[PDB]
Amino acid sequence: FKQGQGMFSHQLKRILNKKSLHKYNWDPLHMYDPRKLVHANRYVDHDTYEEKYDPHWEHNAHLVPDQQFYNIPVPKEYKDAYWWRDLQARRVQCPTEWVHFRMHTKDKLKYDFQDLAFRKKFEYSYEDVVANAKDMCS
Amino acid sequence: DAKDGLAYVQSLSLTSIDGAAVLSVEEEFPAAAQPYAAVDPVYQEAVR
Amino acid sequence: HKYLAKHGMDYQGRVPASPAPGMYQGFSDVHKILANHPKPQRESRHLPVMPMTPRVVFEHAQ
Amino acid sequence: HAFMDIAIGSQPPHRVTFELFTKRCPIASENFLKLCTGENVLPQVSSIDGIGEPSFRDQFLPQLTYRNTTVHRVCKGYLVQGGDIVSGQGTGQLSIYGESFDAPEEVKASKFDRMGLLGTAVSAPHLNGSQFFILTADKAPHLNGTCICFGRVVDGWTVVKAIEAIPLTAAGEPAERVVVVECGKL
Amino acid sequence: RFNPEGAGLTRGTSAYAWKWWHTQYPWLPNVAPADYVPPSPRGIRPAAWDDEFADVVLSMSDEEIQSYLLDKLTEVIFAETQRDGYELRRLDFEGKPLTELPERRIIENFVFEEETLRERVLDRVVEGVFRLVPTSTDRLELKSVANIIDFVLTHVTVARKPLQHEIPEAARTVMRSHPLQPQLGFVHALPTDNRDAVVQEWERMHHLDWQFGKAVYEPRSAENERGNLTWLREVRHHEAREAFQADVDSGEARRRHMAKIKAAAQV
Amino acid sequence: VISYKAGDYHLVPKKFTVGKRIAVRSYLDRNRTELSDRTFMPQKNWFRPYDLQDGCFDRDHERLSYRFYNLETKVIWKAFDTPELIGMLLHDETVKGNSGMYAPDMLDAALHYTREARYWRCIGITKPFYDRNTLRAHCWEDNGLQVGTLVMSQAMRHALMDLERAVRRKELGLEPNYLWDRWGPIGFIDGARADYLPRFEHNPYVDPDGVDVTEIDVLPFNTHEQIRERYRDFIEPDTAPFEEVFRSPSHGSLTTLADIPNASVVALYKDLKLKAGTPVAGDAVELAPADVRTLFYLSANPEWRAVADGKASWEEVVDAMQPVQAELDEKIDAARLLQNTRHNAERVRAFFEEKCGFHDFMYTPDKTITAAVLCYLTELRRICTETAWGAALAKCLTDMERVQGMGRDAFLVYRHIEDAILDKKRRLWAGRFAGESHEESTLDYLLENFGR
Amino acid sequence: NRTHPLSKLRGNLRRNPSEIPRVLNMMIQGVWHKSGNKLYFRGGKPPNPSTHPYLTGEPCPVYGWK
Repeated sequence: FKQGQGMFSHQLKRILNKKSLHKYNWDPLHMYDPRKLVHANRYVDHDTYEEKYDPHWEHNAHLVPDQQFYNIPVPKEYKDAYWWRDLQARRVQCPTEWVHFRMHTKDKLKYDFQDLAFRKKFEYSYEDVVANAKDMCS
Repeated sequence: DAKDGLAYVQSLSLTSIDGAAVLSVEEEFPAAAQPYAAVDPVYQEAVR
Repeated sequence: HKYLAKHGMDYQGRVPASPAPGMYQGFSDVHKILANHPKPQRESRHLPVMPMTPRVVFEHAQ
Repeated sequence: HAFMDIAIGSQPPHRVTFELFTKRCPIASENFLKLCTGENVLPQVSSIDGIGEPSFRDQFLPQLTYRNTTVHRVCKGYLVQGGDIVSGQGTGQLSIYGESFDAPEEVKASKFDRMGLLGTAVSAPHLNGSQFFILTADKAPHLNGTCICFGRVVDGWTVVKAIEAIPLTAAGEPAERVVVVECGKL
Repeated sequence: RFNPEGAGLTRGTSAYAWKWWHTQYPWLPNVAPADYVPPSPRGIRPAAWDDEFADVVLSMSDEEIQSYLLDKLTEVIFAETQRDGYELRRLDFEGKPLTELPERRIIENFVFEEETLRERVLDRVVEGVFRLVPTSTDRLELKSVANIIDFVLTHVTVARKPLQHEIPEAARTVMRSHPLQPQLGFVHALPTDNRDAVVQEWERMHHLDWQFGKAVYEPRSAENERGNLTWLREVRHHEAREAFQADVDSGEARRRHMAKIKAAAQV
Repeated sequence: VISYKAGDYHLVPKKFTVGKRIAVRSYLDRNRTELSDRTFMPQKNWFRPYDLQDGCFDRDHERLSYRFYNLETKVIWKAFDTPELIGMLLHDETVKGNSGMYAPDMLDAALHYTREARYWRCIGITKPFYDRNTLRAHCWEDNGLQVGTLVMSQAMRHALMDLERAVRRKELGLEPNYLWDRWGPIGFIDGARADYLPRFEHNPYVDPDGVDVTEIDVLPFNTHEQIRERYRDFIEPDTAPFEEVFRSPSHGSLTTLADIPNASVVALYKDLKLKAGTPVAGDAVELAPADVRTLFYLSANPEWRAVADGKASWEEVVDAMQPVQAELDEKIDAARLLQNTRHNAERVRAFFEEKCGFHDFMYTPDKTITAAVLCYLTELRRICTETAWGAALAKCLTDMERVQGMGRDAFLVYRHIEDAILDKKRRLWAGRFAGESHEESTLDYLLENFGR
Repeated sequence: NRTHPLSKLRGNLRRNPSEIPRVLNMMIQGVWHKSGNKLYFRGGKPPNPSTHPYLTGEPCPVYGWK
């Protein structure tokens, strides 16, 4: 007496296999807002009551990355609160079951694997492997 | 982080850094026409 | 409970039906905290209008 | 020519006479007269048909006159900016021509090389509104193709050099409210 | 199944409380209209309270005025209000009123509801003593000794002229030319706890304040100097800066710096 | 040295802790027996601080664009929902700091809508404003392009039927029992089930007199003009019987045997009324005529005037050699006018009980009420616009600034009228709770005594 | 109500993985309003939310749409 043997139960078992879009939305740093730290360690000048332009600040600044912002700059002392986002931006942006081609084969060597950034190393082309191994006359 | 660079670095009167034999102490002046849009977080955050 | 407090008596009369405009204003699905009556009104004096709940419209459709 | 009276808080008004470059730049300069001359008036009351049929109701809406405006952004040693009919904080631009206007000939042909010059205040060249600014620092080379120089203050420079010396409160605003009491034409 | 207007509900939540269990909606805490701003020490004084009264009242602080209000309210009640009919102080063997005025609890739970009682207090304490004037919609909830105290303690806190940060000139040029300047941006580094005010304040159901890496940061203007590592950690670093600064004063820095380039030239 | 005996600082204040260790509190240790004072004592509130928002009004338009969008628009509403509290918010917005609340303009718009919001309340409009900007009685039958043809919702074309059926009746010569003149603030004053207007087609209003009204009837009465003349006689309230009662001393509560000196002055009123031409002594506590009662208030507060005329050994002399303060009875009646209809939703309804003779306000049909408001706002304008003491008196909220401008002695007067009104309420409230008969014993005996 | 990119108006044609369970239940189930009439989908050919004309404006009571 089940119900709904009809076509809608014949599509909804075939069209839903379509793989939705994946965007590695990395975690939002709610409590530690990173962009409100551009104002940390800023000499307020007693004329305009605004932050003086410190030329040193930008050197003790640790650009914490972001998705909606290129690279938010934060002073060095407050760098460690963002330890997860610097581990999520360096990450590769897909569940590593999709990029398992790199981790088990002999691509274990031909790839940067620092904190799961499965990005190819440098690799000479074949025009160069012989350009570098004939010029040596090897 | 001062406007007195060129006149100071020549006060030393460098002549060597153990291999250098410094050839010229010219001043770059790369602050020329720097837009406030280079230090303003309200702007630089709009570009970035 | 509002006549007894303000008048010192039992009401001793037939209570008006059709709740006064302005009563049960935070309630949303009254229908029980009432008779099946409609949500009374706003606290206004505009002529009574049925708040066309999905129910009232169905009765029109009957 | 045109005037403008400046009230620095509890201090009296003072005439600031602007010689508008009505010749080279017509649009942005005639935008100044219509804004100073008190040219757009719309007095209404709700009872007598103010609300019912007309549906104009645009008199609860930025009024397009410099009357009772402010002088908000004052950069000491640099300039004195002021005049906005939309937001008290200095943001937003209003004009005779809607929200704003760009005039291609009138923006490229600008040169800010005199003191006391009077230009427009832009968020970008495509945007010119009621916001003017009176240049106090003598030369302005970085302001060449940005905005329009539609006139200069002809006298009464005492105030634009007395406004500039008014202290900034915490808010980046002058410590005491500089108000534009009443404007007009000369 | 909810009942809004249920005389429980803490009176802030009558929509958010449909969700939450029967066991948790009575306790949901009072927070704010979420648009009510803190009482602000702005300068807007009631239209006609005036000075002399303001100059006197403003002298009293908001515990110097809450205290006065409690005494007056116990005096307004147990006055015309109580002596007029009931009695509010326990009597002895013969029937003499042991204590002078009521006990502080009876006043706390006392509810100025009946119009005859509210007008008997509001013209005397909030209009008479304080020369404040309450709106109609606030006169509704202005019916308790607890609320009478707060209504005053907002409209008198919005009266103290906002403290005027005015500095002289002769001292101003000191803090400018002085070598050691303040960094002064740290307040933002502080971690944000922004969320629904109820879910943020339900957690502080008890002294969850200093607990689990939280801290009620009240801006501190002076620091204890004893045992304060981060204070001695720099008062020596400072005394190591005044000592290095001594060279540049005399000129042994320039020498000891000019001795490097003559060590680093002939090599 | 710094003494320390150990077992002193716990590192946590001794409340939040067990001997050592901070203790846990989780809304399950707590009972529901606290938090049960809420049934009478209301929870704490955040009273917003009153602001004259001129600090937010740095320029002009933002100040005159909330005059309408926020102040006036709260009157069009209150001129629609409850026109009696339309004097309450006029106080609410002026206690909050606004300027022109009692200005000669806000009133002459408040009275404008109050006058007309009636004739589009009987038309069937349920919301006075269509959108943020315009009124719903100005939605023209095109999208917005029609001249004046009002977009008549089904509710209206059933409100315009009940009006037309009331016309045909008095066009047949019968009594036009208009349905919505039994409609008051509680709904049908007759205690009947309210007839809701988008009336079902299986519950058509039936009058056993053979009156025909249908859709073919009201569709031509589209625009605003051809109803203000056709149903003129019903949408318009009547202002005649209320024309001047607010400009007249009436104290519905106060009785002849009620005065601040409860006997001394009324002993004079009995003394003048036995040695009199047409003499009548007072035992009947029945209320004397209104205007002679306010005389004693003008003759009982000031021990100046208590003796100033007590010397007078004749009837009309006391009753008429005091017209000089009878020139003061309006400046006090302007006070007992404001402060009465001002503060609470209740003070106003109790006020109209005295003056316009509403026995119960809650049952007087809206036609009778909107009039009294229209006849009350029509005399707020008189006070604000005609005489100079009217403005400041309106903008005065406390007594301290109230006493100053207008008659200091005139304020001595009615603050013993109000104190006498409220003390009459003291008689009712404390009247209930003074009969004590309880005990362990007599509460037992009061059963059998209750048995027969 | 599909909507045009430029149009500030917001429509409920989402395609987030959290919102497709209800966007199908509109196209195949349809809505049975508590007033007795079946809404958005009442018959045979299930609508194509992505080929709807764009949402032009919120409905008003007096007229149809502002």
